[PDB]
Amino acid sequence: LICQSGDVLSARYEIVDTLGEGAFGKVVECIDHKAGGRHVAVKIVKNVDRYCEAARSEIQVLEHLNTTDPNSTFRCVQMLEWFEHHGHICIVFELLGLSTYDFIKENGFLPFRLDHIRKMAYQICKSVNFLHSNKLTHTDLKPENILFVQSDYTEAYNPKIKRDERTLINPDIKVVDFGSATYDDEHHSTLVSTRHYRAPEVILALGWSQPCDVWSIGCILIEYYLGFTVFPTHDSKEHLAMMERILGPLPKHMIQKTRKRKYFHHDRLDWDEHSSAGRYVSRRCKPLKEFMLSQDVEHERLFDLIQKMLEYDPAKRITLREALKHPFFDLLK
Ligand SMILES: CCOC(=O)c1c(/C(C#N)=C\N)c2ccc(Cl)c(Cl)c2n1C
Repeated sequence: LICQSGDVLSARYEIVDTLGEGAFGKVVECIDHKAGGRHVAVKIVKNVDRYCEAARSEIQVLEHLNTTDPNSTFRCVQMLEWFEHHGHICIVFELLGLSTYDFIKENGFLPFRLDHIRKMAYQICKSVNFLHSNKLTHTDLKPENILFVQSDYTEAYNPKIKRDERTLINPDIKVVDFGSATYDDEHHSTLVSTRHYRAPEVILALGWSQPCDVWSIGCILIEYYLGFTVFPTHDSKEHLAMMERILGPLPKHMIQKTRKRKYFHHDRLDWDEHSSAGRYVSRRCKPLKEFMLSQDVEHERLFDLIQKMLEYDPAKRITLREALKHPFFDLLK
């Protein structure tokens, strides 16, 4: 019964629900018996070396970020305390609401309204830019790691789509999961990110830094806009073929540098468009701007920003400092 509902951590936190599970362990909702029964979130990490290590690294990162930004102006999740419980590192957080992934899924994969996307995108870019300004890269940006502060919603019949639709009262977010976050002068893992959000420099093992987060954010924005991924794959070569269909050919210099020679023939993707997998990619993917659902100026500007975030060469890719000035964001000011 340890670390299951009914267990009590640090003599005050009673587990009442499991909020989510990941490779690291789980996050639970607790009643805090020493603070009037108010609820908190507790991240409970497996007693397995690599997860313990990552959790210690997360704690260090959160102590740095939370000391620099004690009011979470830059929207990183607030750690309240941490402790060990039967060999498990436990990190207590402010209780947040649903992830952006869970909200989309619960809404039947309807995409977010553009005005919500603009607010969420700005907040994500502000947050991650704060990390970048502090010599950190998140490395694991995805919708499941962007959480709403309050996920309360209103429901209205939408006569366009002829279904009921949920709309957030407040779309404010925070960025979570710092267990993979890497300082500039620390060891960089070979493979980072969750596949659908993984930058091409990572796939090609060329080395990565802050730009890989910017590629991930571009992928997130597409997902918010469409309600689905443009990279429906679990294979690296296929992922690269999907990129070529959507974004155009990979740059020759990146291809020349890579040691991932299995993906290439001459200095071109080794991909048969007439194969079954080729037909799949041809059917599911198409040039980026063909995905737009409107040609109005606000949609055009969102897609201009996404295209700059999905620049292949990390040295040329837009920085979040530059992104925060993009005209997509003016209606917020
Ligand atoms: C992969 C499972 O992650 C979550 O379940 C999750 C996560 C994590 C982590 N770590 C990542 N999505 C949470 C981080 C902080 C807070 Cl306050 C909450 Cl409520 C979190 N939850 C619910």
